Amino acid sequence: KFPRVKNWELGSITYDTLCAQSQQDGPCTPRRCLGSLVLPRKLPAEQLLSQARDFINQYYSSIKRSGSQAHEERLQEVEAEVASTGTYHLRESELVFGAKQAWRNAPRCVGRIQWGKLQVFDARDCSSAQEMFTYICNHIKYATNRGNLRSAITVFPQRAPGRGDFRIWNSQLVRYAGYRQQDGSVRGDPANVEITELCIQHGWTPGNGRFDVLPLLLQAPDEAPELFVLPPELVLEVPLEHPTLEWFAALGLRWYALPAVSNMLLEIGGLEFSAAPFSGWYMSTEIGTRNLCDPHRYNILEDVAVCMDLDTRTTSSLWKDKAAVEINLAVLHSFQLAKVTIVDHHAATVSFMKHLDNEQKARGGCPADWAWIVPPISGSLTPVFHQEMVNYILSPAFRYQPDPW
Amino acid sequence: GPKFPRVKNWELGSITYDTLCAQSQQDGPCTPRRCLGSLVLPRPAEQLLSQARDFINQYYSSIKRSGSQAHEERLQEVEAEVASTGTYHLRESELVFGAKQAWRNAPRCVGRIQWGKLQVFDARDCSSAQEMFTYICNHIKYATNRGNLRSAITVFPQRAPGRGDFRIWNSQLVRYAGYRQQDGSVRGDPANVEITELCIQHGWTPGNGRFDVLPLLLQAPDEAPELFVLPPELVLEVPLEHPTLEWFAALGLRWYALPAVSNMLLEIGGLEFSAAPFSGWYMSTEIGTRNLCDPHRYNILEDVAVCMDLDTRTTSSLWKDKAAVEINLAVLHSFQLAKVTIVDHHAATVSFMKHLDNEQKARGGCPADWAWIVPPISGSLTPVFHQEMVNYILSPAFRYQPDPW
Ligand code: HEM
Ligand code: HEM
Ligand SMILES: Cc1cc(N)nc(CCc2cc(C#N)cc(CCc3cc(C)cc(N)n3)c2)c1
Ligand SMILES: Cc1cc(N)nc(CCc2cc(C#N)cc(CCc3cc(C)cc(N)n3)c2)c1
Ligand SMILES: C[C@H](O)[C@H](O)[C@H]1CNc2nc(N)[nH]c(=O)c2N1
Ligand SMILES: C[C@H](O)[C@H](O)[C@H]1CNc2nc(N)[nH]c(=O)c2N1
Ligand SMILES: [Zn+2]
Repeated sequence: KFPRVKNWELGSITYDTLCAQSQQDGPCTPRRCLGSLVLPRKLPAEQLLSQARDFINQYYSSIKRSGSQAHEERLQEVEAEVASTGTYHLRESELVFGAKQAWRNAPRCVGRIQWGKLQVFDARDCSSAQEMFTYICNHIKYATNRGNLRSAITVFPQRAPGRGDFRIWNSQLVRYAGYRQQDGSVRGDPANVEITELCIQHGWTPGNGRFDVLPLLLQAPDEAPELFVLPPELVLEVPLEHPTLEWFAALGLRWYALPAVSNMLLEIGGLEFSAAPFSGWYMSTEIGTRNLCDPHRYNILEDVAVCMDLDTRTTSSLWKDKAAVEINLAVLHSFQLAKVTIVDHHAATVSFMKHLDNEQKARGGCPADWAWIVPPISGSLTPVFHQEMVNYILSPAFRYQPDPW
Repeated sequence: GPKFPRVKNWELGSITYDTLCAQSQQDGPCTPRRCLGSLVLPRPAEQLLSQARDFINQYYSSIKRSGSQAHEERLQEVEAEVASTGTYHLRESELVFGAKQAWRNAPRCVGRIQWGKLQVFDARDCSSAQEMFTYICNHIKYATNRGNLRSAITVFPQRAPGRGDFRIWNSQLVRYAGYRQQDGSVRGDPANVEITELCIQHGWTPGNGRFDVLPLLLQAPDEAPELFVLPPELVLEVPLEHPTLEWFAALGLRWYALPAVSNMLLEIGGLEFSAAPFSGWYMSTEIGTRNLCDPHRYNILEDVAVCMDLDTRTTSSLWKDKAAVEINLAVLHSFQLAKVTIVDHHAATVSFMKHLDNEQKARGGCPADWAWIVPPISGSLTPVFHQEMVNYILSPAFRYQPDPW
């Protein structure tokens, strides 16, 4: 039942007992493992009531008050509310606890050592796209903090039986436009072609740069989404230069400070928050490796290799591997110079190892998706490569949800 | 959609469905409730007949004679043989097919584009440990072929009803000694401390270098294992140097040419071949990244970085990343110089994508273990990182088996 989990570098073993608490099926079966798939194929009062209770039980236990008067009364409130209305509402403190727990539970997140330090903005009294914009701006300002980045989440109104969802259409709060050219290519970020086109269509005046910050498309229930331009002074950006390579700065490369996911659903106690954007700070491989070097992203390896005068003719010269290292170094150097928070993949994975150990003591296990935890360069050079990991779904949870269009 | 796993490549945006996984008869370690794909080792006449019938059906399909008199007579011959004796025997071309099929089925091997090109040495007549030695030496000579390496496998007699197994105690045909020092460190390869100490226990006179080739501990049915030293002239080795860093040759690093796994079980139609070593050629990251840079192996990252004058006191200089690239380049360069076959991780993973496409057409899928297929440096720089993979067990197969001691 309970899996033995081994670290191969140190030869140590733990047993994951926490997985017995999963109530939600992942994609694998005994016949075949599907653990490497990015998305699940997937994309009543009795059932809401029991997730509700389980979460309230979670919360009172967290404040050591299991079984107290306050606990029993709270379970009664929840039961009374569901029975009469088919739904219920969380108290602010309960929400706060749920958001941290959803982060704690996120198997794909290597930054979870930070999970206890999360500023939570209650935006549940939001009634318009306009109000959503104000809240999003205050989040960005708080989170950014002149480069001294602070983790945060802002929670818009939950989904309801009657009506359309509150949604942020953009996948992140800051995204660069991707412009489909005649010549079939893309100018800017190819990942954001579809969102750039939705923006233009809803009336945005596009640019023609490689790094034009997109406007937000915000949707109040059952209304057309609305367009809002982020004030340039709120979007902190970092020009990329290299400590020793003078020509690198010439490339004109840059990236934003704030990684803020905005298309994911936050589930707490059976309740669903379809708009609940959250941010921390970047690990440098996200920018240096994936965003700049993925062949379907900015795909800049070749340009850099040529600048370094490397032998591009053959894979055996490891030109790809050499240019990648310098691009990652440029990202770290630049963020450090500009006094904006960043973590390298060695420091991050070492702290994830400490987190694994903390969670083993605290909860008897830690859900983790090895393919997402291990960095996209220098995998086996980090300690997580050598760590077996068990993957499963615990609730509170961040989930993927359909695109609104 | 089809009710088979949908599989996506996130670089090209292309989709396939794995229908091959339907043929899987053995459960792996995952369940709906938790994924265990990252674990290295996760965990009767009627049963034999049924595996035998299935393998014979595979054989006759492969020669396009499924349904024929020859097919049903072979079936008849197999069940008669199990009826009277409890076991059965494969024809020669049946063994050749099954050996190739087991390589083809190996989810952890990125080298599978070559699967059709395997020299199968039949050693099912072997009857002593001395003869095992002769066969093994012939394998190495043929496979090594003065540096122009050729894939091969040698098959020794299968497990018999209450008769002892043929076993090769060593994990590979070529391994360096690991000597546990009286200060607690290890000289040589720490992976091989146990087998080194079994070797000495059985009367081997040990050396004291970092790169002493171990002797072979060969076990014939019901006999204690016997010890055989490989004649040095049969063990091709490559001294490591760097194309531009002149001091790298002074490190006195080296590696052997021939990777030959010798502790795996080859299972075909229920029959179990406990000694059946097989060899290919190396992918460079196995040597330059894992074998040399793993903390629990040669661990040379720090030494190399010091020679390169890197800042080894801060993670954010990427000192580990820069040293690893250079050690990897040195492995490729030294092998090329010495005319000994090797393949870099770019060329290997590209060829594996081609293999994925061939197998989609030929069998409707390909079992693949993402954590093992993705190379341990430059992960997302290779096309396999962006390819979803389905993992399941098909037979014939190579399986792990308990250590003989
Ligand atoms: C504090 C600094 C943080 C760091 C360095 C960090 C690090 C990372 C990294 C490297 C990834 C993989 C991302 C990718 O490949 O695109 C990730 C994923 C993720 N993180 Fe974090 N994280 C941080 C904070 C947070 C916070 C505050 C939350 C939510 C409260 C969070 C929840 C998640 C989730 C749900 C994923 C999976 C995203 C997806 O499926 O697309 N993380 N994290
Ligand atoms: C032709 C050149 C070949 C290349 C480049 C190659 C490449 C590799 C690599 C890089 C691995 C992972 C090794 C590790 O991380 O320790 C591997 C594993 C494996 N390969 Fe190959 N391979 C080749 C030929 C073969 C052959 C000839 C066979 C058997 C007939 C084979 C069967 C296997 C098996 C069973 C594994 C998994 C072994 C384990 O779990 O330890 N491969 N291969
Ligand atoms: C808080 C935080 C901090 C930090 N340092 N990094 C992150 C991860 C960022 C991330 C952004 C996007 C986007 N857009 C997609 C991903 C995953 C890729 C993806 C791709 C697709 C197609 C859908 C989907 N839901 N996700 C990750 C978050
Ligand atoms: C034919 C061929 C070609 C090629 N390029 N590479 C290989 C496989 C390499 C490999 C070797 C060993 C060993 N010894 C162990 C492994 C597995 C790692 C391992 C390590 C330990 C300690 C235990 C265990 N069960 N498994 C892999 C084969
Ligand atoms: C197909 C494969 O699962 C996919 O490329 C994953 C691999 N690992 C990852 N890991 C992280 N952190 N982020 C990613 O986007 C991915 N992509
Ligand atoms: C814990 C993890 O499964 C383990 O370190 C795996 C990861 N991927 C690997 N991939 C290959 N090719 N070889 C290995 O030994 C490993 N080790
Ligand atoms: Zn799985």
